[PDB]
Amino acid sequence: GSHMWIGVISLFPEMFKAITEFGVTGRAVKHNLLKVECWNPRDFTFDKHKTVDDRPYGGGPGMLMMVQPLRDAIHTAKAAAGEGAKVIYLSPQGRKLDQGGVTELAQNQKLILVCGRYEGIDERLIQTEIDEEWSIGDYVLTGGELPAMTLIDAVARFIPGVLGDGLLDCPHYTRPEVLEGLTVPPVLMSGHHEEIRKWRLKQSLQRTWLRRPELLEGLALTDEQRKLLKEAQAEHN
Amino acid sequence: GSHMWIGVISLFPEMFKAITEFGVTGRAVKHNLLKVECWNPRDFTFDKHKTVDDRPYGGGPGMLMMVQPLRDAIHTAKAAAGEGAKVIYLSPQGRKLDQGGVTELAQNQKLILVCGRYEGIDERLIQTEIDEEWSIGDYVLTGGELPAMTLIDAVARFIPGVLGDGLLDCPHYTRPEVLEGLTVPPVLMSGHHEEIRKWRLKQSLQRTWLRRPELLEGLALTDEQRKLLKEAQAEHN
Ligand SMILES: NC(=O)c1ccc(N[C@@H]2C[C@H](CO)[C@@H](O)C2)nc1
Ligand SMILES: NC(=O)c1ccc(N[C@@H]2C[C@H](CO)[C@@H](O)C2)nc1
Repeated sequence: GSHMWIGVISLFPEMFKAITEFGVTGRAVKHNLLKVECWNPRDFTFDKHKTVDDRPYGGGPGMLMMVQPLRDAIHTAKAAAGEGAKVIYLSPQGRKLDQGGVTELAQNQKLILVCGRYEGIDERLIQTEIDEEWSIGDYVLTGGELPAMTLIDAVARFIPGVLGDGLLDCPHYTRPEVLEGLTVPPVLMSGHHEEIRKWRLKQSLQRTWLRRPELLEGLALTDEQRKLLKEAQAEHN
Repeated sequence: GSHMWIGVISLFPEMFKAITEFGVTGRAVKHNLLKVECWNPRDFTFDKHKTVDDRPYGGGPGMLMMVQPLRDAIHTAKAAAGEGAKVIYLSPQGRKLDQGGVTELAQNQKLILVCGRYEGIDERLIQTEIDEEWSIGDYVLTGGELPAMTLIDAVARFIPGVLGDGLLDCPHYTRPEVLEGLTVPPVLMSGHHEEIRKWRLKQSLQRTWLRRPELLEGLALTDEQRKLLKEAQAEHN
């Protein structure tokens, strides 16, 4: 229906089995709600040893991805995607991914994800081949595959059929009623669906306030939310 | 030497092949610098259908991880790790991972990573079994496996043997000298190792300032850095 096609450029395409063969995303793939298609720059080399790295100009500790195989893989992905495909490069220098950012990306019917390895890719390929640079967080990884899979999983949840407000989640409880002396909050046992809703929202507001206060600043709280938060803050003091 | 052992609790242990069988982390594992050991709550069930989910008290859209199999898997991981193992739960409600946070976690010789599925896990298990809750970013995923692998990859880079300052990376260039009309910056061709160092640092400062200005506020710049940044800002204006 609103299905999604995701092209991936990667030296290690088999890593993507982690999302394509397991769990909710695995189901999404099997049911054709999500299509993940991989191209490997190694398949685009022509030398005997299938070389996919190259030396950086200016010297330096490491290597970069070799331009020609990577550029050719990217072109092959663009042609198979047709028009409308947004090309994304995953790196710490990119725009920081958050949930709003995920929902923005979810609007695309087609994405191509370029996963760098070694010390990265040539700056000119970013200029000429990449539409947007994104980061999943301010940390450095050995390759862009985990960030690419992270982004795929997050956008997948917005595809209709895949699944069944600015605050941290409330605590959840399941059997048994008592666990190491710790009891389930009575309200959750009450059946009072409206007290339960309010308790959960209050918990979310309190947790957000204690753990991630800056998140509250980006929000225009409803009257009910303002009240429950104030309550929570009174009880805390 | 300073090798690292990481226990993982997960309903989909095969996802971890993505890091254990490929690239730098795959090499780390083969060379015994990194050991990743998985326990699956499904192996700890006793009912005919190996049930690993359970209904949340208070009602709600989804399911939680069933307490008994998950708790038993966790206990089995703790006993195999011995003393000193820090137990981490991956979730959006956790402390936000960044590079400083990665280096802190890298100090642990033993970690146990608990990967939630469905709508999460019982709050009491977090209280009684989890030492620290961490998030890899402010977005929601179908499971904690990708965040756990993300954390493993990031800390792996700090294990000696695995590989070969608050700013975004500089641009890098490799062959060819001209690509779609775009030339490599002459300084990188000069061989002048000191001009190259300065150009790279200046680029990093400029990129950080333009893309992620808030990152500069957490830094005490050196005199050289202050100068190069000011230069960059003058040229920009
Ligand atoms: N936070 C992220 O999204 C992220 C992306 C990539 C990454 N590392 C890869 C390897 C390659 C060389 O660093 C470069 O292209 C990017 N680390 C972190
Ligand atoms: N940003 C993160 O580290 C992160 C962690 C987990 C996650 N989802 C899993 C599934 C499960 C139910 O939501 C819960 O335990 C956590 N999403 C994001």
